[PDB]
Amino acid sequence: LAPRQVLDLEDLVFTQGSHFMANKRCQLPDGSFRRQRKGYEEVHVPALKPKPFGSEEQLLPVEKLPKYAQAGFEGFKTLNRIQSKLYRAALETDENLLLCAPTGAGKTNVALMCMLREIGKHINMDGTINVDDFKIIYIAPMRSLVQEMVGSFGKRLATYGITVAELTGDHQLCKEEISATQIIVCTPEKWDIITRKGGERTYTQLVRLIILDEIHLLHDDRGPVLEALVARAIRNIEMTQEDVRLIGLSATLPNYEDVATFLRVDPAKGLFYFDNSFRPVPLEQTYVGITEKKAIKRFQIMNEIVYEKIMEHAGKNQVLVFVHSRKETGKTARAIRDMCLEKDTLGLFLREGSASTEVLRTEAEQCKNLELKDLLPYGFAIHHAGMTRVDRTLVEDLFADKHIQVLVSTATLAWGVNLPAHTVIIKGTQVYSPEKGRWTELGALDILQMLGRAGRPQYDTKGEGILITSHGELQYYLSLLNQQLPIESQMVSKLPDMLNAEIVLGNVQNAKDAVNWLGYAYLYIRMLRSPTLYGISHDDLKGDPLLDQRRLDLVHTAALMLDKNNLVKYDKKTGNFQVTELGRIASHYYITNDTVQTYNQLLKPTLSEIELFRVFSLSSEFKNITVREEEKLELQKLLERVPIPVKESIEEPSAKINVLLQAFISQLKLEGFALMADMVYVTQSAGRLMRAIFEIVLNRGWAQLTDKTLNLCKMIDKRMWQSMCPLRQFRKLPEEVVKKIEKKNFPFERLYDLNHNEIGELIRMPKMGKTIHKYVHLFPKLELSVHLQPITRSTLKVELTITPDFQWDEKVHGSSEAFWILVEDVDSEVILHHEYFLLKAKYAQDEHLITFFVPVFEPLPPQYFIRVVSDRWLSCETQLPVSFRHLILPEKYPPPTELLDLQPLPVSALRNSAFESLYQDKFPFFNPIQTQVFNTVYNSDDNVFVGAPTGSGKTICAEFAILRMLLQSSEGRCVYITPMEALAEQVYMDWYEKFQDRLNKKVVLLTGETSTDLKLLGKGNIIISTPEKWDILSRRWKQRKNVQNINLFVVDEVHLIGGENGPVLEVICSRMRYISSQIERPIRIVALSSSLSNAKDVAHWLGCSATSTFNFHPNVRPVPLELHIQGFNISHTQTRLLSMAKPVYHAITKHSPKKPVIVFVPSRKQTRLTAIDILTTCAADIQRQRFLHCTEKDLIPYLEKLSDSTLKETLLNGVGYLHEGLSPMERRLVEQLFSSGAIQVVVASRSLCWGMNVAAHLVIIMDTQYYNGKIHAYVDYPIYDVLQMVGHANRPLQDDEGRCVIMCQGSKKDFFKKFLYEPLPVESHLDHCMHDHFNAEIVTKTIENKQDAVDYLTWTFLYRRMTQNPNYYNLQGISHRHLSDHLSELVEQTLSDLEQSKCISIEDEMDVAPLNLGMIAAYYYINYTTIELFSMSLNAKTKVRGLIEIISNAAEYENIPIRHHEDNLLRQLAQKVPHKLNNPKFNDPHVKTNLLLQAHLSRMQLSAELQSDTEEILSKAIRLIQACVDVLSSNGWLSPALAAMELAQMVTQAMWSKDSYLKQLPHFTSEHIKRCTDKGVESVFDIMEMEDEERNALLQLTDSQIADVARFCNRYPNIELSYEVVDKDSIRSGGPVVVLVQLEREEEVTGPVIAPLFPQKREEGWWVVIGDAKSNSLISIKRLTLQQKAKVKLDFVAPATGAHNYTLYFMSDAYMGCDQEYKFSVDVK
Amino acid sequence: PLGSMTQTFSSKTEWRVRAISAANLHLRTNHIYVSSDDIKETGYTYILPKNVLKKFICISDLRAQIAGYLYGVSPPDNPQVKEIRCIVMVPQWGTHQTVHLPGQLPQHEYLKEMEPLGWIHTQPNESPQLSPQDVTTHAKIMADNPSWDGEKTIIITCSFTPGSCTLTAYKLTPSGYEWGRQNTDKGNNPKGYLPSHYERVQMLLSDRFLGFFMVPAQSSWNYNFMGVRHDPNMKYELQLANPKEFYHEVHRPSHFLNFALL
Repeated sequence: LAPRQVLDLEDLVFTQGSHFMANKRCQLPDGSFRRQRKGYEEVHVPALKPKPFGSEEQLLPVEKLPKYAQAGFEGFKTLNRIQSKLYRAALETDENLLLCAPTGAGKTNVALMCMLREIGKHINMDGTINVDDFKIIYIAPMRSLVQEMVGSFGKRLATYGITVAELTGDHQLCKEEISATQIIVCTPEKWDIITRKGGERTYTQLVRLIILDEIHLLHDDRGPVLEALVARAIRNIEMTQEDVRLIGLSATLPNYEDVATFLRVDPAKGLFYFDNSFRPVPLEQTYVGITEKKAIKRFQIMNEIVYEKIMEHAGKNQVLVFVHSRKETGKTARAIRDMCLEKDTLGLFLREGSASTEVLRTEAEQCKNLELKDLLPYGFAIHHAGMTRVDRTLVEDLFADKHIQVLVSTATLAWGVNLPAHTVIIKGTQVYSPEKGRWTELGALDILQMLGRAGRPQYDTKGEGILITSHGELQYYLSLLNQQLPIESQMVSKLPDMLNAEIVLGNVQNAKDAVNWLGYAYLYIRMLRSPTLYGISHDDLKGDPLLDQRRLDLVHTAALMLDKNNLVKYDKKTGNFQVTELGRIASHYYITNDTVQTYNQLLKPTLSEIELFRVFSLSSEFKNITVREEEKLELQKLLERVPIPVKESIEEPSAKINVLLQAFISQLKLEGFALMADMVYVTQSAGRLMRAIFEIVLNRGWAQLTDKTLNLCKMIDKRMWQSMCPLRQFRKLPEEVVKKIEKKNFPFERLYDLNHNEIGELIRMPKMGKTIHKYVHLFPKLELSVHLQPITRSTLKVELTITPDFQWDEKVHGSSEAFWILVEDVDSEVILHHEYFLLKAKYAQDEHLITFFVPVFEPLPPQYFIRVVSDRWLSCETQLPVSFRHLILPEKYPPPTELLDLQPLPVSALRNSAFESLYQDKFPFFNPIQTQVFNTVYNSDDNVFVGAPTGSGKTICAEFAILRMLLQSSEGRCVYITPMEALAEQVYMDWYEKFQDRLNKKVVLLTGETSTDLKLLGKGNIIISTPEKWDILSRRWKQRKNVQNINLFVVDEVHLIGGENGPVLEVICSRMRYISSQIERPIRIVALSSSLSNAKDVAHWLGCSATSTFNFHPNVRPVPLELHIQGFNISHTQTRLLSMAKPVYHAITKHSPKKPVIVFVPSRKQTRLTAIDILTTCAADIQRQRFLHCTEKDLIPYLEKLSDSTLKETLLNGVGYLHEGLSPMERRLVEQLFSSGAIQVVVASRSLCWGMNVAAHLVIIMDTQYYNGKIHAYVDYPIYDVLQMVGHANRPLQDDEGRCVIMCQGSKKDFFKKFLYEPLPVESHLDHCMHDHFNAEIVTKTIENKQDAVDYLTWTFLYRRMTQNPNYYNLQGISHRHLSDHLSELVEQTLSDLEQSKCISIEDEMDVAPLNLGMIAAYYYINYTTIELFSMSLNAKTKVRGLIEIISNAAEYENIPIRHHEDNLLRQLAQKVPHKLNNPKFNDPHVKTNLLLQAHLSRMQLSAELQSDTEEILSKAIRLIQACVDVLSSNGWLSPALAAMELAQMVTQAMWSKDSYLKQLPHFTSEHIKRCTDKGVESVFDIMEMEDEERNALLQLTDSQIADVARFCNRYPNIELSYEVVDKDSIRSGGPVVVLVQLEREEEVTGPVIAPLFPQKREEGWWVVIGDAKSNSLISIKRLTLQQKAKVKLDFVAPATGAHNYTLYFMSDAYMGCDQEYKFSVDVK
Repeated sequence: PLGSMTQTFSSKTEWRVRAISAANLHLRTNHIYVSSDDIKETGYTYILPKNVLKKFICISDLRAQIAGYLYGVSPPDNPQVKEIRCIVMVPQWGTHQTVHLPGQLPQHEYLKEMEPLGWIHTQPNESPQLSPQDVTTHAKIMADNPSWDGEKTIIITCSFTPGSCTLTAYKLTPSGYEWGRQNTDKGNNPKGYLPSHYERVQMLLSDRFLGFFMVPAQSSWNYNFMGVRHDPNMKYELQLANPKEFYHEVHRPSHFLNFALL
């Protein structure tokens, strides 16, 4: 490591780029010769002879390719010679390949073979391709080549339904393309910039194959991009273990075996080198090297050579001439055509009267353009990208049919069109480079591509390439084209930028990583094999044979450069690299590191447009630009009139770049040729450069400069200034009428609601007033409105409503439209808040809601401003002032209840020995909080509120109340609510031990199955429940004694009324208060909460006297909490997480070196990543294993029980992790190991922070947002989750303090201080959640008119809060007409929706009554929206078909997640599935659950994800089924109800009605009951009657299983059914006919239903149905549970006289094949 | 000729040099001085909030004066002090000695709770005395607008001292009003002008509350490049938004449209 040394990277650079020539000499093929001539020299190289014909190889017929691949070769018989040598390696192995072959030899088809082998990996059963599984990246060096390969490959692979596409333009709006494209074709730089960001959710981990075409680009200045790509891919193969195949396609040049080493190509398997003998057409070469050094004579020598060479071919051979400008194309074509005229030689070109001479006369007169019309009758033509596409199609077509004789063109034709010519002339090899600020030689790739085009593959016996250059360039071009120009590495200069890219990605975190990374570079390989070329002695290579030291020095040098420019912070001692936001911006925007240092130095928020243009002009990308004397007069004429003044002299290149940009924006024509090429280069760059400046200043909060830079971005992109009429951005408008409009200096926006007529008049062109009107309303326009929601006196919640006020048109807007939302302060100086806003075409007409927080202070500032500004449209903004003149701040909060220095309370104070046994060996005294509330809780019946931080032992306080209840009432009932199911489970086991085990009461945990739960509260003394589970039950309190007879009601974590599921918690508490007031036998209420600022409001609401509300604030936590909030700069979440990785480790060593640590991370993926990262850091601290506090031995009876190999490795080093993907057993083991002190760190995902049974000395919260995949956006952690994670830092019996570090984005630091150091305010959100509860209260007749609904609201917390914080609820006054108006609006709007959904009736606009629908919705706890759709879709002939369809469509399943990676999985599942859907959109949750449901009835085992999703689908399906049963029944439809009742059974046992009833039995092979149908059993009943010794002999199965099938058979229902038609004789029409049914249970209810594949325990339910089977008429139905015996009474009305035969049904809801059917008749009179 | 020389004139428009200097105006906002009376007191104390003062400076020019109207109220129990709450930018153009405002005073619902307190304007040079142009402007506004009380409305000059701005606040006297409403001479020593036409008033800079700006609802406020479109009779509405700097593009569109030609 030390001592390093600092290198001059610039001194190591090969300055000439691809023109570097490492070979000292050049051997020519035999027969070459040189001719001395007129001050120029010619070298001739004869055409080679094709090599024949190998030891054992013949061309391969397509016949003998694998069958799946033949479609891709439709239209060929035999592969060519090269494809035939490669077909095995390409199609039959996954070996990385390097193919070296002359241009046009067939490397393209070899790539196709590799593609086809990858495509083959994903053919599923039906023959389509799983196009979700993979991506293929085809890297082509030139844009024109990319497009040709998208169409060429697109056509070849269409028969496979595969999308080949180029990466089109801007991507922060359009990465749609990429999830849809299987074969991505792009340039090296594009693929670099994409994989530099990653973030995710990328699709680059689907990449399975990368094809590197023209990989000899490595020798180009662009070559380092390929090295960055290859090193990144290969090194990534290591850390992620996903293999990627690499295919290199190369010219035939030296060092190809080093290329192969760099590609991990095995030289014995993957390396193929075909010399120039394999060129399709042999090539005769001429090189003409001019010696004349004088510009003008050299110039006409050039044209002399060209003409003399052209004449050797006039009339004989088509000539393709190459020059390097759009402009010299015509000038050369004319120069040639003209001196033929002068010497009367055009007659040799054309046939005095050919078929062709008129074919071009005809097409020339119709060809439409100047340069071409002139030349085309003479056999001449031009071709370049500055002309048409169908003129170019004209030129290519005419040339193709041998019609044009001489075609002058540029390199683009060579790359983008397949257009060979017998003779090729390269007129000069010098090109102007704006990048280098001077003329240089053409790149190797260009020269190769052009001369490759000589010799047409079918027509020609040979091709003739003629290259005219300067005589000193002869050896170079001779070497390039005769296999001898070695491929070198150009990357030492690019080293700093590409190292930063790896640092930004997290791939390289220190100098050792970078030495490793550098080992993957082509540079490294060349250094090892030619040290001397790369500046290394042979003595030095050899004291350093892996170039370990050298790489450290290089990395050292580059890191120092990055650190000096502030992209990276580099610690030389440790070699550690720290990422920065500047660094990330430089990498992600493809900016060189010297430029972002200039930007950091010069950017200031006070910057003017003048200085901004200057900053841009100083970008190092322009460092080679100079001011030429021949440019200075045209530059000064423009400098005189620039709209943005330029401080610096025109002699400074800064001024010239500045002027070029402004001239570009004003769309000026310039006459200098260099100047326009410079303009093009300055402005192509401006795009990403200025977008970098913008991101820098936006994230710094610099309002004014953010506006300026975003506008300059758009001015550059749109080529106009602000001052121009924005309608010019509609390119389909005559730039005429816009200039018309600009002439009239009138403001743009009073064109808006003015009409079609007055437009035409104001402009004085009524000729088109409707068209201007049209475009005026296409122009994007948003209306803004705001609801201000004070949280405190210093935090404001803002709900912004965005209303699109413009007409959409995909022709103009595309699929989406982006905006920036910018909340700015009083002075439009500071951006207080900003976010990106994407208006999608599917939502172009909806209102969009945005919520965010801003700080506020006192005295209140006058206003803020919200601006919504287009990301791309110029002059496209709406600013909404947000004045605070009427903002009503909530009162500052009261002081907390003092914590009194009381004598700590012994457990003896309980004065009860049994009670003391619950505690006395856990501790000797209760904490200060339990000591202060003890008397009130234990010696009083007052309602009591206790507010204190999580970790203060609040739940013990409620235990105090349960204990008092047991003294007063030996069979008193306690209901305890907690908001989270995981908390209910924790409390259940601790209270089960305390009150049932050690006190012999009954502790019960409500399941969410209704009569299961009802039995529990009838027996239990402690009933534990989550809110919804108590809501469903407590709704029925008037009919349910065991609800109003509650002695004690305890609600825990009641501050969660203010969170997302608060309204149900508010409602059930409000109900317990209302119930207790009615029955006049008070129900005691105890409320436990985190510290609340508005505690008194909760307490008043729950009827807690002032002395019985203990509102403590956070400073009183028994174990002191040391809280540290660290802010992080980086705005991009992946990079920010990276910036937090090391600080996580340092926080552990600083705050808890020996004591246990929980790290909370945002995601399942991240838990693993961070455990390993913590470990890697521990190993480079050389403190490996210092978190392992047990032996490497005691660990492994624990360890082998695990399935995850990584969790085992990390556990072995003292670090566990927890996430919901691990087996419940894996989590318990990790927890035991953590609580036993064996391992010191556990990394838990955020979603686990409520179900964690472990505590720590230090909690680190690594970031505070998570990615929500439904909304494709990052979401802040709810404050409640944060308070809950912080509470895990609390070990009362082990620590003197708890410590927590919160790492968050810096913009969130102030918020966390405000809401963690201080107690929390909570609001109601019940007013957004009213319908389902109003409906329940109308069903229960608590609400019977609109006035009742108003009174009902007065019981709620929502309502206390309306006077304390009126603005939060959109009230402007707290007056009593104010809230009585506001209450009535909420009432009228809620009842109107319910009445319109036909859940309730409203009569006299006053009286409300429940309807059957509403009763169903209330009874089953089903959204009234769901029950409404249930009422539209179910009909009289609904079957198992539609029942599942209708049920999936419930609102309860709207939030079932769509995972992009399951799309084809769900597609293939819809084919594995019995019922086929109707045109399924696989993006819909209701379609998804429809298939999960069919998967379940079919017992298809799916991934852990889809089975957790199935388990939540299943938790709701019974009630929706039963609701359907109820709807269909009330509508009289017989068959669909009976179907719905079997659906209940089907779901419970996971089968279909067609299935065998034996499929219900435990351990039953579905192989062997077609073995059971084979020998006389079809039902369960047959199995039980069956001799014993033969019973064990049927099944071919074990004996513990035989007891399992026995227990099932013994709970399987066996019921005796009686029935009698009472008074069957005296039955008259229109009279009462009563049928009496008797159900006697053989057995017991010996336990609940047995259904191992159903997630909840169920009780047997039953229907008794009287139907008219012939008529499809249900006449009577009754629901019942059954014990031993039960009697049922079914009434109906007699029809007309008969002769009337009915059918009696007894149907199960849980088991299949238990149904009974008895026909009976009634003779009516 | 002297056909041994041959020189081409090259344009050097003066606004470009002024636009470069206007981009460094922010530096002056860190060094802002209020002259202390020594005249001494006259009735009311005016407290000017720094935030709008700094912005007012940043949007100005160093040669062409700009002006804004002052609005504010008295602290609740404190009739003696006038807190300036809003500065209104209206369509205007200026020279180095005066500003040209419309005849119409600002009208907006937001100002009707406040009272008019006069105006503020930038000045190229610090002067010991209130301009006679200033006295004339203030008196002709008073004559046409009874809402401007001679005892309650002030002129705040903000003078471009080197590296700084120096503020000083004056009020008209009765004799000043009567002289200035009849005065038709534009120059610097018009007949009848004399220093007893104004008193100095106490003015304080403060950070304890923020002011806000109102600007025209359709245009901007700067017409110094579109003078022909400006007229004493012009009517304007207002909006709650912050003013654009002097050489913002919206103020000089012809610089951008005539450069693009061709």
